Amino acid sequence: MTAFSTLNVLPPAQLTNLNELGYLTMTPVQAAALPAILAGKDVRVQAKTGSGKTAAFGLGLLQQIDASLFQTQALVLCPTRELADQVAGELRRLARFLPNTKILTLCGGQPFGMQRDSLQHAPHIIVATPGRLLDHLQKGTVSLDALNTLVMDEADRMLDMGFSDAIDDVIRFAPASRQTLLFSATWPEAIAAISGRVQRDPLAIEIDSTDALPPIEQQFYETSSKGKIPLLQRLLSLHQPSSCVVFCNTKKDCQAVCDALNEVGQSALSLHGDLEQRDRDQTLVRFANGSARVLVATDVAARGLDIKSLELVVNFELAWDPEVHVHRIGRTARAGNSGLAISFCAPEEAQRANIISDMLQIKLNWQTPPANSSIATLEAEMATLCIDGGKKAKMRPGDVLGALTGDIGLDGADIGKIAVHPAHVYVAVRQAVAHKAWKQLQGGKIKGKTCRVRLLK
Amino acid sequence: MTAFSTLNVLPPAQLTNLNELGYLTMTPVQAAALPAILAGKDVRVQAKTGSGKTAAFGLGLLQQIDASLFQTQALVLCPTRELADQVAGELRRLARFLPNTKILTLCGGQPFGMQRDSLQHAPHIIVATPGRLLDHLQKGTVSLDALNTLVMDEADRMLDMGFSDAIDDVIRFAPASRQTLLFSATWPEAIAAISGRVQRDPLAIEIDSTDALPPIEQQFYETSSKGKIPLLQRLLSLHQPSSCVVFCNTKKDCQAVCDALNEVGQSALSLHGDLEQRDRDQTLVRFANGSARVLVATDVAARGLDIKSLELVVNFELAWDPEVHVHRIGRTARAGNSGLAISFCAPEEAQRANIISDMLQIKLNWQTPPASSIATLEAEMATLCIDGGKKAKMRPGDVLGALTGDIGLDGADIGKIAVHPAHVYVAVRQAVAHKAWKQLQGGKIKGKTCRVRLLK
RNA sequence: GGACAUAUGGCUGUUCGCCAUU
RNA sequence: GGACAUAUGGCUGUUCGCCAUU
Ligand SMILES: Nc1ncnc2c1ncn2[C@@H]1O[C@H](COP(=O)(O)OP(=O)(O)O)[C@@H](O)[C@H]1O
Ligand SMILES: Nc1ncnc2c1ncn2[C@@H]1O[C@H](COP(=O)(O)OP(=O)(O)O)[C@@H](O)[C@H]1O
Ligand code: BEF
Ligand code: BEF
Ligand SMILES: [Mg+2]
Ligand SMILES: [Mg+2]
Repeated sequence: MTAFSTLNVLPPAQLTNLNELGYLTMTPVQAAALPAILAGKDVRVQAKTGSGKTAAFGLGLLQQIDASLFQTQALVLCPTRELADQVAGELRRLARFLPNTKILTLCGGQPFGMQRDSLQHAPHIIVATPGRLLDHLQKGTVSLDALNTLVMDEADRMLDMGFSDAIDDVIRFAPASRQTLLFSATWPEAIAAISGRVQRDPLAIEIDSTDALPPIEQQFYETSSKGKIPLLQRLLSLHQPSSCVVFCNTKKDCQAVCDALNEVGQSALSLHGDLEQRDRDQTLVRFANGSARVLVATDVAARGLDIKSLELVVNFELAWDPEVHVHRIGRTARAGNSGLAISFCAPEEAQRANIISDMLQIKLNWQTPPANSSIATLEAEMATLCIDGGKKAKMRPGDVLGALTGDIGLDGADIGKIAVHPAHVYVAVRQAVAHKAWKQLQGGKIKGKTCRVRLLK
Repeated sequence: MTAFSTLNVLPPAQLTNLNELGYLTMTPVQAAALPAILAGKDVRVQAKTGSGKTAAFGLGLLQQIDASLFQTQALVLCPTRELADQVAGELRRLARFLPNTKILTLCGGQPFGMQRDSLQHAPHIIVATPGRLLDHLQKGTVSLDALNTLVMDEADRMLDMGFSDAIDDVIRFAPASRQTLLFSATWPEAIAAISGRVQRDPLAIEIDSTDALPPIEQQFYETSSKGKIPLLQRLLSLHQPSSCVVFCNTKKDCQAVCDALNEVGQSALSLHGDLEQRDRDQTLVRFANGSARVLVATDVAARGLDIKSLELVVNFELAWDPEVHVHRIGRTARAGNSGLAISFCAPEEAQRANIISDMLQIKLNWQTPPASSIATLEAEMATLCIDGGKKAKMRPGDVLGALTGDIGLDGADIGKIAVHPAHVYVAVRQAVAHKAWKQLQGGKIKGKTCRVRLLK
């Protein structure tokens, strides 16, 4: 029985949904912010990473959704496409209590035409990045006239110098009589002081100070820039993390580190803005489901990404801003878990390490370099099958699991994460059984119908 | 220089284009119909199958294309989606003489929004099936206001009872002052009499009578309906055709025969209207490049499809109309080749065999069934599907360059390369297919990384 | 018969389905 | 720096590019 019932607002169908979903206890940010949000107040919330802010504003805006009114009623803004799809994915699971709730994602990298076609049936909720959404607004394919709530996730990033104009351009399409929710784990005083420009009489709910991190152990290594890649390979050999995210400050360094890790057999993929959007999506799928051991990324992955039970974060180079460092290490130690965050520091980056030390009021644990120089390989335990169809073909996870376990004859313990995307379904299978599964499912049948299956790298 | 120079009309760049393409001699329909078309006249043409009608109307409409004018100036209508894409494929090859010529296909099975997106830059030429084109016309995403030429390939099918309404609906968007070209190998007089409704004082160029077939040998077998599938398996085991098209009259029989052929190990794919369009496209790709030995199809493949050096056509059931029989067997013996067409005849279908006998002025060569065991038919190739296509600026040379250079493949192990709008299909011999797929998966084409799937 | 065509979404992790109207 | 964004096409089967204006 869920503790969310103590709010005395949510309908019984939502309480049953939360019980089936496993939301049995409210996190602090949920307990502190949901009553005000459900009452229609504007809020600015500050809570640490991985503490459930998504459901905090998601349960809030869902309470004011009328499924019979086929117009857009809630809008969520995110700084990155992968985060936007993730937030929309969790909103959909929270919206199960309300049948026929259409939640649409509007991001770049997708062709404009398919979004225009989907927008003829106006979605109740839009989760979007500012760029593609503004395009749709200017061409009259999206209307905000029926907007009840506007949410800005990672709101200090959405209000910075880079996003302010695009955010301002979007808000002129929004009604003034709206609930505006701003959520983030970090709030620079400059950004927080001006944050009222997009709100009406907001309540400040600052339950975690900026130095109140999740349980993250931090280690720091002195190294020249030239020694970073050899050090990283040796540290990954020492810790042997089940999953690891390595952060770089440039797209060039990001791809270079990924290629260096794959050259020594340490299963790595890259995630940055010069990749094709399909590769960005498939890389995140394969890293999350265990088809890759290490993810090398720029700050496109610094915020909000919720990779389950991430063991290790490595700062190949310290971020330009200390707030970004907080978001990076926040990729681990989520939802009550602990984590380890290693940071490399060249002499030019010493001052950024000092700024992080002051802001977080932590003592840097400088480590002595490893005793062994041996570089071991890291093989990924899973491989990803990509089946054509997705939600358009009404292929649900039970169909994939049923087909894989039946005539194709696989053990249910050999199948990991199943992710249903709009046009594809991704399945994780143990590496040893992946090739047989691919060939047998290619000439088999799923849901009575024939399928097209790909085996990803 | 190519004999096309004797037309004294084509620009020099097109004469060079024809020589590089291998069009060194004009076919009869090209030699007989192109002067009138290049002079701007409406024509109704009757020429046998596989004798070059596409270039006949393709060179015609391209002569009146203004590349600086970014409006639709030529429209080609086809009865099937695969034929429309095929006709556009050869039009692009013929349009190399004119840089920056946009030829777009408008067919069903493709998402509407992506087509709307492409239509912001209006294409010079549209090749389309009537259904999806009319949708675009009614929604104002396509304009025929600047149309110079209108082509109806397989014009006798486009003017029949099933298409008449939609064709009229399309023509309502076209100018009356237009060149209208009608091509087909078959012309029922009833359809030919009403064909003038869409033309302006047309020239009739009927160089092949309906019985003037390409060199196609025909054999006929008496058989029960129950004995058809075992006979087919035995005939394919005897003949071992490198490629074969088996025609059925229903979508159910089409899939049933395909599955029975695969049960005895005779590499077969199916092509019919109940398939997803992606399956239809990939089936035609894999059959055309040798990744399957037998193609089982309904009459969706009866007309216009140009499969190179197709060895055998089998009529599992005789078509309802004799003209469709002409188009079916016309899938073989193309562009000067010979071919074999076997037909099965159940007692209920004897009447259809006689009608074919009269129309084609042939005496039926009835065969006695094979003395015979059922053998396997292995596909010699496998198809790699690379993501990108023309959207990613991938030209066939890039794929071949990556396969032969870094990945280290023999150039003689790579067959047909087909650049589609979003994908590139490559045929490689099955013995090397898995190695090619895996190494191209972790390799790079054109400097950039690729994501490669193996269809099989 | 065969073509042409066939909107947009919601729904249990052992499939072959069940719903909504835009 | 990193996000957001990044139109539509043409180019001769041994790639890593070259062009057009919408
Ligand atoms: N009340 C809850 N009970 C159990 N799990 C939760 C609860 N709220 C959130 N979670 C899960 O914990 C993780 C926290 O994710 P997220 O909301 O992205 O944190 P934040 O946005 O604050 O960084 C998510 O995987 C979410 O599904
Ligand atoms: N003048 C020519 N010289 C050589 N080959 C040609 C010539 N014209 C056409 N071809 C080829 O011959 C085949 C005839 O195809 P197609 O035009 O579809 O015939 P039809 O439309 O008359 O059935 C095609 O593969 C085409 O590329
Ligand atoms: F702060 Be959470 F990681 F969005
Ligand atoms: F008449 Be051809 F086969 F198009
Ligand atoms: Mg979040
Ligand atoms: Mg033709």
